[PDB]
Amino acid sequence: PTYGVGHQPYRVVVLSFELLHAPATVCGPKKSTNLVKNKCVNFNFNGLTG
Amino acid sequence: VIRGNEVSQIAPGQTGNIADYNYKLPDDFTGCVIAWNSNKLDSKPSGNY
Amino acid sequence: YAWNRKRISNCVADYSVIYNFAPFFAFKCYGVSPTKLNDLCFTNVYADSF
Ligand SMILES: *[C@@H]1O[C@H](CO)[C@@H](O)[C@H](O)[C@H]1NC(C)=O
Repeated sequence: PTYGVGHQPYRVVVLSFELLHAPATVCGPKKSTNLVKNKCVNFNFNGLTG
Repeated sequence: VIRGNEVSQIAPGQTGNIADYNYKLPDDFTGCVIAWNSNKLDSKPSGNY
Repeated sequence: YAWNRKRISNCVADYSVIYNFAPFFAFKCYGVSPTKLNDLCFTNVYADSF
């Protein structure tokens, strides 16, 4: 604890995400919505807006 | 757990000691790095080994 | 107002020992990169301390 400010311990957690690789397994908090067809809407498929 | 001098080495496209011999990150990294001080948790007056 | 300048020349400069000498955070540069300083080399070095 006597040592300098540049030599203090630092806990590091590194999060890595893989995307656009597989059907999604972990996803964030967002409620679902019933599907309609033959009408242009604002869709959202696992984070793909359009 | 690392020291304060090598927090900048945890990044894509960096060399050194931690970044080249211990923990190397890829160039196409898509993620987030969280680092915080732990002087009240991982420090001892007799030294840590 | 009376900053000291030291002319570093005629020697082999190792920049990996700077982190052990002083407990600083960032080796902030403007023309070069910190990780590439052991590969290429210069004519003269000037160290200004205050
Ligand atoms: C700085 O120099 C003093 C005097 O020789 C020495 O006792 C001390 O260990 C040195 N510190 C570092 C970090 O080199």
